[PDB]
Amino acid sequence: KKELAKEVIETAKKLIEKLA
Amino acid sequence: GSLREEIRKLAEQLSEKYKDEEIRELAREAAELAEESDDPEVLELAYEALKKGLELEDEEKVKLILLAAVLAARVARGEVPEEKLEIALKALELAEASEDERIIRGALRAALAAARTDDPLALEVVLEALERAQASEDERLIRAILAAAYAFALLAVAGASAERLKEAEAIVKELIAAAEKGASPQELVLLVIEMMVKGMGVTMETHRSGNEVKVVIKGLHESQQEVLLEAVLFAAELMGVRVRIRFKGDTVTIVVRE
Repeated sequence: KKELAKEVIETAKKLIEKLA
Repeated sequence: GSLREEIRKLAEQLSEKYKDEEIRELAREAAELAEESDDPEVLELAYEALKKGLELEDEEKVKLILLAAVLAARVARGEVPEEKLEIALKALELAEASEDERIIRGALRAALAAARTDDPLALEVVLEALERAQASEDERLIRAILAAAYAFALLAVAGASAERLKEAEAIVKELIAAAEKGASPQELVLLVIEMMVKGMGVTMETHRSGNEVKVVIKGLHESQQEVLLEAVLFAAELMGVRVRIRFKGDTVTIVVRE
């Protein structure tokens, strides 16, 4: 779960940078 | 520390900049979820998203940025079912990989709505739908799947019973199978309408005067109409179909344009 949560946060940051 | 102060400041600033109630709600939710978590990584995520919302002027991009941040913060705060994490991850991967803004917004909206529910039945249906979309390289089919998943997830957060979600699951599977075989976008939009009608426990009549199908929906409370509209209008945009929606007293009429 901890590994999935870190991957979710990492992917969300990449998406936000793309959207910006 | 300094991030916590800035997150609260930015959320208030975002609420002054943008009049749209959804940005104001998501900005407030990001601040709340960031505080409820003790993860620094969630704090930097919320800070980064709120800051970009202030640097940008396009409401649409800002909405999507806040949707991503709230989704991630909701599933990373505390300990959630593994299915919720997998839903968020696969939606975020679908959004990051696509150039079509409709897929980004469909993935985020379906996953955040699923993240709000606690029913394991609802989580497995949304996850299974996102698994199918990730396996496909057809962005047209992906948009059909996301339209079905978002409609279903909206039924779940609108309080549909487990029994009505089991019937809605069947329609989700029917819609995906039909889309894979090449059904018209109009046929798929009718399936979303049927899903919402049965899921909200109301009734409908279908009339095919000529080339254009008309659905008449009866029995919805006025404040329940918004759920059906959001599901149908969103599905119609995702699958490239125009609908005309007219209202009487308790009656909603939807013409699916061909």
